[PDB]
Amino acid sequence: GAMEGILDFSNDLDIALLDQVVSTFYQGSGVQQKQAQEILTKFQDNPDAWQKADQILQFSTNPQSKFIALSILDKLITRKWKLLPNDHRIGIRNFVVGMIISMCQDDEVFKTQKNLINKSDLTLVQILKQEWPQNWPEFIPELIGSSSSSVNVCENNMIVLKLLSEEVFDFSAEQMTQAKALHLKNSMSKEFEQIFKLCFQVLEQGSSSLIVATLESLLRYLHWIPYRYIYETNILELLSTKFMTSPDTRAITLKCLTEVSNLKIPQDNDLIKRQTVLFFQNTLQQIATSVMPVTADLKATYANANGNDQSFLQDLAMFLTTYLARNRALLESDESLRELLLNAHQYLIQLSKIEERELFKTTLDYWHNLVADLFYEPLKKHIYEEICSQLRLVIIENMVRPEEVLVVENDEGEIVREFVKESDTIQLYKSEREVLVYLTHLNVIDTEEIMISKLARQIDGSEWSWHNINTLSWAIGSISGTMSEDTEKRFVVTVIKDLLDLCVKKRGKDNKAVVASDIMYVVGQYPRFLKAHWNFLRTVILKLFEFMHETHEGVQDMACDTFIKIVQKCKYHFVIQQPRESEPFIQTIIRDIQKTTADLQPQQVHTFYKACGIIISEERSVAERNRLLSDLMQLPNMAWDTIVEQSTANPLLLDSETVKIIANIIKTNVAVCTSMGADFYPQLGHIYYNMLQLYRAVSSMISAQVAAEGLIATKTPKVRGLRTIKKEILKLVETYISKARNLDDVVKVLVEPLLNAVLEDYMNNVPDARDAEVLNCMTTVVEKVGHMIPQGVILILQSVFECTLDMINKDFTEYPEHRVEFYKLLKVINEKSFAAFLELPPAAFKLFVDAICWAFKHNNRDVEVNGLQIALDLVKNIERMGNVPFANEFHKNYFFIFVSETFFVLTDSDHKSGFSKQALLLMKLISLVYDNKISVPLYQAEVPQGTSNQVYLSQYLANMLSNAFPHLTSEQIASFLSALTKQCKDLVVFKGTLRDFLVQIKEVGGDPTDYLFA
Amino acid sequence: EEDEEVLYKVRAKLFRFDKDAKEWKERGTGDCKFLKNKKTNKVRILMRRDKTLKICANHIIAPEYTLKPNVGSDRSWVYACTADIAEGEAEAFTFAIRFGSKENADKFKEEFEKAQEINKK
Amino acid sequence: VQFKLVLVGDGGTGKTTFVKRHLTGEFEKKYVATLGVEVHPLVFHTNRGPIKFNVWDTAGQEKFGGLRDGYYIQAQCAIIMFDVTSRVTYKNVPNWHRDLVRVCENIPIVLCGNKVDIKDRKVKAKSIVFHRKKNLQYYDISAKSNYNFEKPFLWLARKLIGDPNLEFVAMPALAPPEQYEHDLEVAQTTALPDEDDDL
Ligand SMILES: *[C@H](CC(=O)O)C[C@@H](O)/C=C/C(C)=C\[C@H](C)C/C(C)=C/C=C/[C@@H](O)[C@H]1C[C@@H](O)[C@H](C)[C@H](/C=C/C)O1
Ligand SMILES: Nc1nc2c(ncn2[C@@H]2O[C@H](COP(=O)(O)OP(=O)(O)NP(=O)(O)O)[C@@H](O)[C@H]2O)c(=O)[nH]1
Ligand SMILES: [Cl-]
Ligand SMILES: [Cl-]
Ligand SMILES: [Cl-]
Ligand SMILES: [Mg+2]
Repeated sequence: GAMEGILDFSNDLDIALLDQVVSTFYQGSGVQQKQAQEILTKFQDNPDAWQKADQILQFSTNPQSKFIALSILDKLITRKWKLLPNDHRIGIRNFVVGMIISMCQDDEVFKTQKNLINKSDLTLVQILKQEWPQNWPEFIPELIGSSSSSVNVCENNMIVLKLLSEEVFDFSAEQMTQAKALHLKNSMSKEFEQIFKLCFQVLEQGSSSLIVATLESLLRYLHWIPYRYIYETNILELLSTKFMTSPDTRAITLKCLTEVSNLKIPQDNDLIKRQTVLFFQNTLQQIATSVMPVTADLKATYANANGNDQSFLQDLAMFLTTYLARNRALLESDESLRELLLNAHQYLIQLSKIEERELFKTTLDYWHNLVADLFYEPLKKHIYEEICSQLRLVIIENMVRPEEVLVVENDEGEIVREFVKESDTIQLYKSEREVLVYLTHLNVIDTEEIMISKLARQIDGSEWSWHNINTLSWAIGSISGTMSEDTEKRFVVTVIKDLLDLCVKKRGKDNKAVVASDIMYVVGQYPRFLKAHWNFLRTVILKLFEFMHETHEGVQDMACDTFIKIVQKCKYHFVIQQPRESEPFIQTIIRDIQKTTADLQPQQVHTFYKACGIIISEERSVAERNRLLSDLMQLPNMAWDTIVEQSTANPLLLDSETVKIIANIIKTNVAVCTSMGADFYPQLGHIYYNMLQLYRAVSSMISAQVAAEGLIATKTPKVRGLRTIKKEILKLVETYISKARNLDDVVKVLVEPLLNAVLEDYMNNVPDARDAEVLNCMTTVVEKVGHMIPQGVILILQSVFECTLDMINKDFTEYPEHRVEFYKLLKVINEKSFAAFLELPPAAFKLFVDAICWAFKHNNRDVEVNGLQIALDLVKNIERMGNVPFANEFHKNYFFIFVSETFFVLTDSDHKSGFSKQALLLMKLISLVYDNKISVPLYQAEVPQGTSNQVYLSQYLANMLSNAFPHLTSEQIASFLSALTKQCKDLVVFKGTLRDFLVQIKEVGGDPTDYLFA
Repeated sequence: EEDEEVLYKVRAKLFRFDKDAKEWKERGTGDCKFLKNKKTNKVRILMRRDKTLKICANHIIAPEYTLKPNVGSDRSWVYACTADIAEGEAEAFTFAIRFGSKENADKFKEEFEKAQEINKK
Repeated sequence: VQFKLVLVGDGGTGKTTFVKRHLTGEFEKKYVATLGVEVHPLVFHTNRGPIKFNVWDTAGQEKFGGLRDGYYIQAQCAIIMFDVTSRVTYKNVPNWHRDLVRVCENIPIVLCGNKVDIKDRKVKAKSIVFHRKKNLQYYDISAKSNYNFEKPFLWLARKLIGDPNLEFVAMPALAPPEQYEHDLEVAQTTALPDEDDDL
């Protein structure tokens, strides 16, 4: 349409049309906005568009047009500046400087076009990065001089200086070579005495917008300037008094003072210590007199969210915590400073009552810092006894729901099972617990008194609420371990007496759910107590078993989790025969397992079985242990036996009910194997032969289904159910082998039938019917017994290598699980059974190299990392062979493939996560040649005979980089390679040099001497 | 919806079929309710997304609709809707709705068909 | 009435997927890189009336960045996205924030760590602190599971409207009105995604 005209550079730029295109983009909507956007992007990206910048700045009536002109220049300056003729450089500097001057001198423009002026300032800073000070030595003196001629210019100069400081000190590490960053930091340092002089004078002579700008610049300077500028001038007095009083300057001053608190400062100097105290004292006095007293309800103020109150309270928290964590010792010894110390901490107590999760994390971090110090440092805790007492209350009343507590209140006021895990409060709980534990140690009497009296006011009804019983119960559970066994005993007895009263008194499914969840949490948290009180432990377990029949699904599920949580810690007491019992409790449990688990979902049944395995593995006498295992597996083994008959006579297609039964039997075996590990063997051996036969039968069913119905069959509930059987069988075998202690039996009894059953079936199924779990099972097999089964490993590779590679080598996304397991398998084979790869035919070994490099190119961390590790391990494997024909041929065929492929992912800007491991690999490869560890010539008389591999390597690399990055000079390439090769024994320096190259390839005219940095 | 009786409620995930791409796309997860209008006796499906409470289904349970299985699921139904107004102006869709269990899916079908008889009255 | 929202962050962090979820309810599994920016209106109903966000969903890949900071001009709020399974994306957060606040000097901004549904988390909860000194709100989120998905919009709405007790509300639902064979058969025989999901 009309808009596309600005794209025709053969005609003059119609600035009016440009302004229309820009307005359509920013102010328009729909297709017109979308079209306008594409046009502007094309315009912006035109490599001559920068030539139009002057005209747009001069003639445009649209500030966004001028912003875009400046972005166009920014791109030119940052990437192509040194490609320009010298007069274009001078011209661009002149019109940017001139535009800025012009916009500042017009008060109306200065007031109303802040975005455009900020953009101009940033663009000027990009020119400084290129030209200053070497080709602009008077920039700073002239800036300083110009500051006196105008309040507008002066203010804007502070913006420019802020941006320069940021670009040099805060954001240079990724954007500049080490050498260039040093040059610019040194240059700013050398002229800072006069920058500061101007800053301090403006601050002394108090225009508010100018003051704020000056203070914004100071905030940046504080990141790097020497402390004497802050301590040897009167600036601390100004910041902590004058600038705290006006709200416009208070916000930035407070952030400056926070950074002041982080300055590097002499530790042995009383005068400086006095100054550090004084600014804090001044600041706190200003808060109390001009903002709010220490009694103020900051919770309420924050919740009101007037003006900038929330950010101010956040910044106050940051200031107080930062200062006190560093300096509170300055205030602890001198009686005259005690009031300040405690008032500061009282503000923190008030801040900690604010409802704002992230802010709470910040203050809690501080409390952790404090209490951890009080726990150790002699004679300190008494100072803070009243602060700590208030803190106990705060933490107890704001305990987040533990991960174990599975019930929550819905929007209708019903107590229901959570839909999902509250994953984002996991860390919060740990932090709260950590602080509360320290606080308990610091005063166990106070903590107990607080909890026992709060609990008493739940029971008598005075303070009863779900919220209140919950936070309290969670708190009580969280402090397990802090009391002496003896004190804990009385405490737990008192707490449980009260909670049991509450359970009798508070009826209805909602109340019962809340109280049950809280008691289960508490009892599960005190195994030491349970272990010492068998009668009580037995009663808890029987109650949990009752809850396994609850119609409340949240309570029921929590009962199963609590059962296993208790068993994990107390299992010994279930395996012995307790005084006054006729049998070990494990016998009682197993005898009644059908009744106890009748109302549970299958996965909860499996958890129950898993808990039983934990107990049984406590029995170290093999005869007795195997007997217990046999008893435990009675129900699934009896169901199994009857299914093995119904398969033995048939094989035909299992109905869905039978498929589910089979899956659940195997899942039960998995669950028990998980807790028993090596002890599980007799049970595995009991089902093993028939289980692998069943694997084959189900495999034929799946194949037959795909043949009759198509690939779509794999989506059906029937086929998915059949594959679940296969996956769980694989999981069972993997689980056992991962924990096996008798590796001889693994090899002699388990491995041959497994491979026979799984490998050909994987190989000969269509891609969509292949289970990635086969690969996962084989990884554990190779990991645990690979050294003992060299022919087995070969068979695994033959069966899965080429066909799996073909599934995953068309794109980066299809078959994501196969992809990830594939590379884990190759990794362990390369690590444990390298001989397997030596045996491959050359064509297959080439696919292996290809597969590794393909891994490199993934952005998927689960693939990329393994690819790089395999490459590194492979190189080590080859090197370990010494001067033999396989190694010589390996290097001849593949050394340069690995070098170039590694260089490619290092330099393409799409694989930044792998930088460290790529650098490692490159360094290994370069060091192989540098150390003459490659015996044969890497070249063919393509170069003079007798030419060292070192010499050829440089030549190859220089040529490679010359062609891949033609914008680099030959000297840039030569200098880079000289540095890189010299540095191949020093990874930290080597990586620095790589990082410098990555900067230089993004621009023109990078300085080759940068690679001499040291 | 105070002029309406809640005949049936169930947690569900609703999908709509994009014909042009050959794929099902989620439209919302939340409570699917069957609401009977107290003045007109007509029964609609009304479903809202969790948290945002935005309407992801709003249509009469037409007597002519038929619940069909999806090849991949034993806990889902697919059907054609000629007039859904969740997003504004009435529009035709092929919907699929999946539940936590087969039992839930089978209850939904039963209730769906009851509602259809009511709409015939 | 309406507010310009800019959405920024590394390529692949889930910006577009997050917006789409809010727009249509769908979860887009494929990664199609955004080219420059895509603008979408997005309306929420609140106890304080409707609030419309004009969402400028920007490209995170440098090679597709288009106008870059030019997109930020006159934004009234922002979301900065990273991926908790990718540490480089959190490392780049200060860079995005820098570019954003240079243009938008005083706007409410939410920081979101996406993809918390993935088991192998790499950016540890404890590590996420950049927001504190910058006064950004922070939320763990998942566009895939919908974990906290509404939180950034609710917070921004509260800041923009100036009411901290603002809530999303259900709006009354109007009474609805009173080759088919082939199209249905195709839908019946295309499997539903994620059949292993709870719902
Ligand atoms: C609701 C009321 C009820 O009694 O059922 C309780 C219900 O919400 C959940 C209870 C749970 C999960 C565990 C209980 C703690 C199990 C029980 C009832 C234990 C009872 C133990 C008593 O023998 C107990 C009474 C107290 O004097 C203390 C705790 C002594 C302990 C002596 C060492 O024994
Ligand atoms: N597991 C998981 N994947 C997600 C989530 N959100 C998005 N993704 C996936 O991440 C990939 C990238 O998503 P996309 O929204 O395109 O990312 P983007 O930040 O917009 N990229 P760009 O800046 O290049 O336009 C997609 O495959 C998408 O399905 C999530 O919460 N969990
Ligand atoms: Cl502008
Ligand atoms: Cl024990
Ligand atoms: Cl040169
Ligand atoms: Mg995108």
